[PDB]
Amino acid sequence: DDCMQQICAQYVAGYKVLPPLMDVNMEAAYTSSLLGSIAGVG
Amino acid sequence: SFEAKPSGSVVEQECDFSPLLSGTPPQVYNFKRLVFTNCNYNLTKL
Repeated sequence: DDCMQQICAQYVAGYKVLPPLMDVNMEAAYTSSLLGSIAGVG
Repeated sequence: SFEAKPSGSVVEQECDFSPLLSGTPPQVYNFKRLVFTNCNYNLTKL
C-alpha cells in the first residue's frame, strides 16, 4: 500500500520474496522455553 | 503475476490569420496569397 502511495519487487514482478514459514513470535516462544530449560538442565 | 491493463494514456506533443482580416483587401487582379505550413488552423474562426 505504501509503495502505491509513493517493496517494489511485486511491481517489478521479476522475483517474488518468500516468507520464512515460521512466525517470529513462535520462534521467540521457543527461545524463551529454551531459556527456562537451560537453568534446569545445568 | 497479474498486471493491470494499460488505460488513459497521456500523450505529449498557431499561424496568425490577422493580415487576411485586417487592412485594405487588394483587388481580384491584385489578389494576396498567404502561405501557412505546419501550423494550427481554425476553420470556425473564419
